[PDB]
Amino acid sequence: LPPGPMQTLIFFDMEATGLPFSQPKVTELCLLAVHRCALESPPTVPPPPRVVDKLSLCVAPGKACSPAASEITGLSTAVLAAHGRQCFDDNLANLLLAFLRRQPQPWCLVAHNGDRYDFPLLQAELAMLGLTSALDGAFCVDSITALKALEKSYSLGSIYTRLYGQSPPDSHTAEGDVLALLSICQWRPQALLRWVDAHARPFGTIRPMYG
Amino acid sequence: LPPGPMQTLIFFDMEATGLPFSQPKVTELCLLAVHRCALESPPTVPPPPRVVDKLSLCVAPGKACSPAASEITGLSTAVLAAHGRQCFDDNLANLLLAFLRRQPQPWCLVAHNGDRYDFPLLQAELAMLGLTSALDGAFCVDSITALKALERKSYSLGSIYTRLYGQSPPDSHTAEGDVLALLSICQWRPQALLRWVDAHARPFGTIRPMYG
Ligand SMILES: CC(C)C[C@H](C(=O)NCc1ccc(Cl)c(Cl)c1)N1CC[C@@H](CCc2ccccc2)N2C[C@H](N)C[C@H]2C1=O
Ligand SMILES: CC(C)C[C@H](C(=O)NCc1ccc(Cl)c(Cl)c1)N1CC[C@@H](CCc2ccccc2)N2C[C@H](N)C[C@H]2C1=O
Ligand SMILES: [K+]
Ligand SMILES: [K+]
Repeated sequence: LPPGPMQTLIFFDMEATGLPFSQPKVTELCLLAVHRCALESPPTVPPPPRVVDKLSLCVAPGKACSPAASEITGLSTAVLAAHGRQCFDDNLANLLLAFLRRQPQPWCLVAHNGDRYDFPLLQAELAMLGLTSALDGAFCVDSITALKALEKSYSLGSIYTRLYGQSPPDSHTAEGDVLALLSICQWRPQALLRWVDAHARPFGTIRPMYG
Repeated sequence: LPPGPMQTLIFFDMEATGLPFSQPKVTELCLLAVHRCALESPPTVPPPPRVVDKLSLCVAPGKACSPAASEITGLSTAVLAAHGRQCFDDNLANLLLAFLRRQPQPWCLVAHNGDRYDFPLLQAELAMLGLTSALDGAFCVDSITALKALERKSYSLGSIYTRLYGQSPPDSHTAEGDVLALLSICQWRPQALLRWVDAHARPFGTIRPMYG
């Protein structure tokens, strides 16, 4: 029954129409799959590993983004429609599973403040498609829980500024935040990995944000 | 029968075990889908569009990479195995089609020197899975042919970039670094590039497999 060491860490981030109290919809997602050997056996800001699998997608949310969401993320439902983006459908979930199936198991999703935002919204989106157990293979970790354990604001920018004395590029974009998260997790890569291996939680224990 | 204007330009690049004369196998691929409005209505080097779909994957090739291929791409079959990479299989073909199905049609693949490398290698890999017609719906353009026509001299990705932005592009000879540099080059005269693509896009079914 216990999984043993996580073989892949899938660094994850999403943008939405708003915050959880508004019942948000995904507008953007980024998945960055990194094998555990890139963290246990790595070769001021560490370079990302040469071998990674990346997936960044924009999603039509079916409703307006709050004006706050648009200012911070640079996305709006109207601009997403101008770009011919499709909604969060069966093909999108099939795409996500196909990408994850290319990674050796056990898989662990890693998201900054993932337990309150990215993980329940991903669960809510899948549940709305009648696929409530689609990603139940996966494990998940909140990198805030992880980085507090390894050591005040625990925001992505604050943690980044304290370790590498600079602001990260392309902030508040799903891909930019995933790349910033990776660099933060590469600060003490063996320590971060041991914690993940011991505290990875089954994705099925994540309740959907709504519905 | 006329497809009309291309709605998406999918900037494409691949790394392989070696050059065509060795019957190579894909080791890495990058797809960057840009809606046509990003080039027809844009807002030194131009920034990439805010809204893009990107897929970058590494692939277990089934055989050794040539020492030349490893020196240039930074990839080897042993290192791909240590990172637990899967081969080009049915799941990889469904992943590519699901990614392309998120893009409005007509789709057009854009690869630098694509006719000789990227496009026949992709057809060869799809044919080896018994999926010869999998991407017949798509169109393709070789950006070397497009940029020669736009400038009408070395026409390598590096040389074009240096002639346009007076600097060398970062992460050269990685599928993503090269897709991004090509995107920058195509954003130089985006309206003229888009007008040419619309007039000379060719159906992907006209691309024969490199081998097989
Ligand atoms: C106390 C702060 C520091 C919370 C911070 C935040 O408010 N930042 C500004 C902002 C960004 C985007 C939008 Cl849209 C807005 Cl309005 C405001 N947040 C919430 C937003 C979500 C992104 C949107 C979202 C909402 C619900 C579910 C999934 C995703 N991020 C994802 C990250 N991994 C963890 C979280 C975060 O840091
Ligand atoms: C005459 C020159 C200028 C060709 C140039 C080249 O020799 N560069 C060095 C090199 C890179 C990688 C490897 Cl592996 C080696 Cl050994 C050598 N090439 C071929 C390599 C392929 C990359 C691998 C490949 C091989 C067969 C089919 C698909 C892809 N590229 C992809 C690009 N879109 C167009 C082409 C390119 O410019
Ligand atoms: K974010
Ligand atoms: K290349």
